[PDB]
Amino acid sequence: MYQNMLVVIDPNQDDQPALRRAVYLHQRIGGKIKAFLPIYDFSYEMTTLLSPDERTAMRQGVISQRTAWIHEQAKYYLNAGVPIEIKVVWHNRPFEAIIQEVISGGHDLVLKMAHQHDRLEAVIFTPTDWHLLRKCPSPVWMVKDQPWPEGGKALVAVNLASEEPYHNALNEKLVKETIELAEQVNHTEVHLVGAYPVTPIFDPSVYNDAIRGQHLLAMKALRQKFGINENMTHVEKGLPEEVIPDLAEHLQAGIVVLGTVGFLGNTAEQVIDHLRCDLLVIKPDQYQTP
Amino acid sequence: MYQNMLVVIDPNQDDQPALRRAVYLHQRIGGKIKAFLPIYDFSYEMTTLLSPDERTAMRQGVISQRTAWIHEQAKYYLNAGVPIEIKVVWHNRPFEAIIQEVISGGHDLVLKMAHQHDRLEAVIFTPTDWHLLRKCPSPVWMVKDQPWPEGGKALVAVNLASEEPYHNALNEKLVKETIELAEQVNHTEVHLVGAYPEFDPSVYNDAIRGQHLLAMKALRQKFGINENMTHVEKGLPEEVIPDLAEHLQAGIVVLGTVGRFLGNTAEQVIDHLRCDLLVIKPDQYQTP
Ligand SMILES: CCCCCCCCCCCC(=O)CC(=O)O
Ligand SMILES: CCCCCCCCCCCC(=O)CC(=O)O
Repeated sequence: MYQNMLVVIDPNQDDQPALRRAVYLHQRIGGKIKAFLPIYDFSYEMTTLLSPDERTAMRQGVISQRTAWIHEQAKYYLNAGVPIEIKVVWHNRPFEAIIQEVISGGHDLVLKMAHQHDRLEAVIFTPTDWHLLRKCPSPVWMVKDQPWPEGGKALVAVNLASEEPYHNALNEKLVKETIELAEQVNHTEVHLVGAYPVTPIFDPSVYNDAIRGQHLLAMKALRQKFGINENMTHVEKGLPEEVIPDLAEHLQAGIVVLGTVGFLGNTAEQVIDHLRCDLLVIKPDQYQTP
Repeated sequence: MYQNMLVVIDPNQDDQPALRRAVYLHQRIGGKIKAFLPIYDFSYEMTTLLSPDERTAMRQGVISQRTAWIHEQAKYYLNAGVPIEIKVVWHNRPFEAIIQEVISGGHDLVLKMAHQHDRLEAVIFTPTDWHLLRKCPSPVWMVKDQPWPEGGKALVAVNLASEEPYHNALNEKLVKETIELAEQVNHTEVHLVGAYPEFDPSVYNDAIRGQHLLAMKALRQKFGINENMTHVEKGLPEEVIPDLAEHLQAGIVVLGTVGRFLGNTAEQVIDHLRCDLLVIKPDQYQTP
């Protein structure tokens, strides 16, 4: 139950909110913590300049000092007694190194930091962030560099819509892995959100209350196995890429759980891009990464 | 020579800065314009139950609705006589649909819109923007939704540092395709930037920088540019290029990338910039 965390280190700043969040989690749930950082310098392939002696001496010469850096930035935690393993890998293509360390390693979680400049604008993602969000097999927890709202709320977005049988397991996993988590922190404020589209321009009006006929019910099929009753479940219409973020904001939600199976969701990509809170994509298992 | 433009329509707002820029270009360079927009609706995803017929009907009604919508936003350009071609394709994964239309129609340039709130802040890119920036065989012009700097300035970033001759071919492609274009549009000023990063480092630094001044002076005088507009700095390009670009009054920056997708080396350069972007594939570059 989330007890082997992989923390992605940002080499461009000193504060690592991913690490801090990992520690906060460790204080409530426990597990391992691995400060990971793929590093690289352009100096290593200019072969016309440095023979292998100089270039590899410098290759290890970066790794050592940046490992020292991560130590100097995890020092208070280490001295306080937090079991943090530090590992700096020499790698081009960062996201690749991260995913490989996830698979070889044995990880429950990946915690990376995302930026937010202004209070009510969306969080800023990098290509690396996106690669992880669609290729990383482990549940990815994107942690924004902004403090958690004092009213803690977890939000679960469900693909209620499609009657397909692989979206059902993912739903129940999303909820279950959220309930086993919220209980263990806590707060334990778990909301359930569905989003369905009403088709606007044979009578169209039947399709509408049919779409909603399934949605209200399917949403509630989750709930009575999972005991989340009506008060914090939401079924609204409009576009998911707008329905769930503003909802998350009016709700004062600090995190949202997302599910993707397989670009991987332009339906969900647009959802992510206009988000202003923490993100937890749980790719369901039973999936293999390229 | 960019005379068959593909304009990506943002379906979440009404103003299309990509279209506006495309027209602006059309007035000085000429060519065609194709207003493109990939769309998809969840109803088509509902296998049950809409009988295949009405599902195609609602498909047709969404396509029709967006054709009317895009028509209604370019009419001031259309009635005035701008050859704007509208084509709405039905696709769930937009970047795929865009690249397919690029290769199928053979387009010279793709103009898409990126947001920027604030000055001295970075530009915001979408997943679609990133797929296009690394898989689109044609030059991609990301146009921010902010007015062009009143002092027009163009900047070209080259991988001078690493010696291999296809990065050289790509370099001069960048250069030629930037000046021959600025020349025909607004006579803007095209700058060129390099970035550079027994035991003894002190020799290594001045060996690399000795190299950069080499290659920069090798490039510049084939293109008849002045040393007054060549710049070579040390530090990381992902930090070097934006500070210069803002200090230089740059409105756009031309980038050179080869697939084997785009390295993190330049990806970081892209995420941190605050002006228009023009990514150029070496050609031919083959999209999967
Ligand atoms: C589905 C997620 C349910 C658990 C949410 C985790 C709560 C995190 C609280 C963060 C508190 C902080 O602001 C960190 C700190 O003070 O160092
Ligand atoms: C490499 C590209 C260099 C060519 C310069 C392009 C100039 C475009 C300036 C846009 C002028 C406007 O401000 C008109 C508008 O509102 O779109």
